[PDB]
Amino acid sequence: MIKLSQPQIPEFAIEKVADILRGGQLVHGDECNLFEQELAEYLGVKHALVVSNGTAALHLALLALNIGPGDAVIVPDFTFTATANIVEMVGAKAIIVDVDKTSYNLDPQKLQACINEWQGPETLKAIMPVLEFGNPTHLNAYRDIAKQHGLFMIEDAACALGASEQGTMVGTAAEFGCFSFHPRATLTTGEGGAVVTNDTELYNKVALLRSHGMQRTGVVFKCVGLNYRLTNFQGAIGRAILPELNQWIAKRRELANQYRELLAPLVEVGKLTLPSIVEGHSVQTYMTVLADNFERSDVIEALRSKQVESNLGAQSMSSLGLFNHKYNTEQQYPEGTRLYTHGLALPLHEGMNAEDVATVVSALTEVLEH
Amino acid sequence: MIKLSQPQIPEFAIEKVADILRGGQLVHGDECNLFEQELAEYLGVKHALVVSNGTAALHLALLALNIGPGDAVIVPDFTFTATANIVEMVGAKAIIVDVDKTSYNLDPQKLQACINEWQGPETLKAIMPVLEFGNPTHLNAYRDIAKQHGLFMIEDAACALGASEQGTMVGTAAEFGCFSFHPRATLTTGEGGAVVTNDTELYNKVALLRSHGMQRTGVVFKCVGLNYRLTNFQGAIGRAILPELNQWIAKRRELANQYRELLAPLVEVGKLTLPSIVEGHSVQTYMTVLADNFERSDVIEALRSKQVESNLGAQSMSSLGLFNHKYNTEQQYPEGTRLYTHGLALPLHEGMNAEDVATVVSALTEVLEHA
Ligand SMILES: CC(=O)N[C@@H]1[C@@H](NC(C)=O)[C@@H](OP(=O)(O)OP(=O)(O)OC[C@H]2O[C@@H](n3ccc(=O)[nH]c3=O)[C@H](O)[C@@H]2O)OC[C@@H]1OCc1c(COP(=O)(O)O)cnc(C)c1O
Ligand SMILES: CC(=O)N[C@@H]1[C@@H](NC(C)=O)[C@@H](OP(=O)(O)OP(=O)(O)OC[C@H]2O[C@@H](n3ccc(=O)[nH]c3=O)[C@H](O)[C@@H]2O)OC[C@@H]1OCc1c(COP(=O)(O)O)cnc(C)c1O
Repeated sequence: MIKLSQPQIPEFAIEKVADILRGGQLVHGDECNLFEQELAEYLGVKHALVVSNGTAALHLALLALNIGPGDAVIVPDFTFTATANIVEMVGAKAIIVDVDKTSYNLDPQKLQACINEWQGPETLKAIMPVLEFGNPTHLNAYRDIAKQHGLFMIEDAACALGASEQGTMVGTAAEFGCFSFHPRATLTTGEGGAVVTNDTELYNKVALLRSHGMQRTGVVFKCVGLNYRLTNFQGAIGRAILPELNQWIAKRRELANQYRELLAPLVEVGKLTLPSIVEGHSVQTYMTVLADNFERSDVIEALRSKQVESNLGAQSMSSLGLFNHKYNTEQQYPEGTRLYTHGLALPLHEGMNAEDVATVVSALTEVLEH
Repeated sequence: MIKLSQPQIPEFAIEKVADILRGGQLVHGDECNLFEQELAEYLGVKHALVVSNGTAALHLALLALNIGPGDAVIVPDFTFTATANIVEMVGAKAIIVDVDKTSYNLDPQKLQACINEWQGPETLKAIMPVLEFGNPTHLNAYRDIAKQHGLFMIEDAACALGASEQGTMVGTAAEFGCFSFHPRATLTTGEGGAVVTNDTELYNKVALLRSHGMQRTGVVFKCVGLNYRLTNFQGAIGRAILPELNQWIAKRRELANQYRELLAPLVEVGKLTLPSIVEGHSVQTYMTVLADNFERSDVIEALRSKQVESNLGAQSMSSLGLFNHKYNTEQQYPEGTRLYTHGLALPLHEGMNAEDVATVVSALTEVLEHA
């Protein structure tokens, strides 16, 4: 099977994990602390904190910003369900705004309209744009819009570590950036994530919330908190991969260019559309959109039988019945709905070569012919 | 240093972790599924779910029971701060009740009185007894009290996997049992935990909440949820240790009796009191209480200089200034406060032998002579 991902953890990292298990510290230790330092340096951001997973990162960002009951946060229609779920979990309401069809990211015009029209009853406190599939498109616009309207911005950069727009590293534009180290995420720790910020007060708050409100001095419990700590052995894995991330992103960009060339016939005859792999895109996922006449579920099944793993890219929040703020049924979300219904992620990861891309395109061509 | 714990992960499990990293599934997979089945069998409970940590287990239990804003949960005064924190995190109020001097567990008579006096304004929905340091004392009474008063019971069994009272395994008495696999917890996965229950509807709810509301026609998102999944390689570690747990607990109980014997001279002259290591205690921590005349922080430091790791056992919730419900401001908590201020955990783990216990007792005797 040509898979959506197939992370290769360096053997020296496996050996380090074994050493840690055999005779090292298991909870967050030197490996996690060094990983944080190295992540911060990589991003050019003041602070990083590693955490249990990318959902945990978003959760902690919301909590550190005192977003909760009585509040609202804008999310894109097209994203993984965690983005909207985690807003609701802290007691806030997820306010859905459509994405644009080119980038698959929160549409800045529709975002402006939502903010402009907002009059409560909840207090609109934040935007949570997703840099979907590694696409940084609109990063700086989101920052500008948040600043214009006095909103916090939490980047859901789950799939976008290493991406950048116009000199701004994704995750670093405003209050918080949140990353995932799920096995689809290029840098993986099995489960894992990170919260980054340039604001030391926010860093200190997240550090408390991550581990029971504990401040080292002996230990003082400063506030109520959670446990979202990453193990030291997970940290070891991640920091072993980080020095390779740029090379892996470069490889993914080359593979994407191969897809762009090989898929042009299918585009020209109208059977699908391509993602727009802009400068700074980290190519975490390569999602096409099939023409309406194809049943996407049947295409996935047929590709599986031809040893190609494919899937939808992400969900349409408005389609799920979970985010029932009044705003969310005042208009339709045609772009996110199209991407949810017709989107098709094709394998693209650093373990593939150009021949593997040709294999996938051959299989897809065959399936869409018959 | 003789340490509070020193987990020995079997080499075969390290090899399995390596195999998983090299060529296996990293997210919750067959190892986690088998671990759940084996945990449930070990406990004689219908269902188990492994999760990121013991705090996550408590969190999910609260959420699955719809405990949140407007509600209240009773917690013991003496516990790790997570117990009371996680109640507050879901929007409920932690209502503190003192512990027993002897067992260090929630005092059933003081529990009864708190429930009797409760008249709001919040809705009192649950008790969250802690089986502290692996002590099962009062497990069945907590169940009986919860049933008598129409309350849910969530066992904070973070430190008590393998403990039992009167034939009931800790974690299995009522709605939920919550365990930790932190490195002090005998069975460790570095970080990890488990939620257990006999109620299939509660099981299904927690499984949804643990992974984004996902139900596997294809995936449906049934409800809003979190990510508290344990990795497949953490699951592999935990299920490798579980078959050893009873033997490790038996070893710990042997060591506890060595402490009891050797510490007797200090007890006799009033320098400290001992824990009561009852039948069914899993001996996750061995916590003494120093006499008031000792500065515990100084004892800890002196012991460290003599290659003995020691610490307080747990915190006093009423002492922290975090749990400010009216009830907690009016009630007094002398027992939990004493255990917080004067408790001293001494190393006790399955990697120690009798010689090591003697070493610790020698060092403590020396320190308390020169204090
Ligand atoms: C774009 C993408 O990668 N989405 C993933 C999402 N998948 C779908 C179909 O929705 C969903 O993945 P999942 O459905 O669980 O798995 P999958 O998409 O079917 O991937 C399976 C494939 O991935 C590979 N894989 C697998 C395991 C593993 O251990 N070895 C491995 O190789 C292998 O090829 C598998 O067949 O969640 C992860 C990813 O999303 C998480 C996420 C989050 C939350 O972050 P975390 O809490 O850290 O997860 C926030 N915010 C955004 C915008 C997010 O995208
Ligand atoms: C009794 C006990 O073991 N308490 C731990 C608690 N410690 C203190 C002093 O409060 C506290 O530990 P900590 O203060 O961080 O560390 P420590 O007590 O000083 O232990 C350090 C020693 O432990 C050993 N250790 C360490 C790492 C590690 O990787 N290798 C290792 O060997 C080693 O000897 C270290 O020096 O948290 C864990 C434990 O409590 C968690 C817990 C929870 C929450 O569960 P989780 O979310 O899974 O944690 C709920 N509910 C209850 C009733 C709980 O007790």
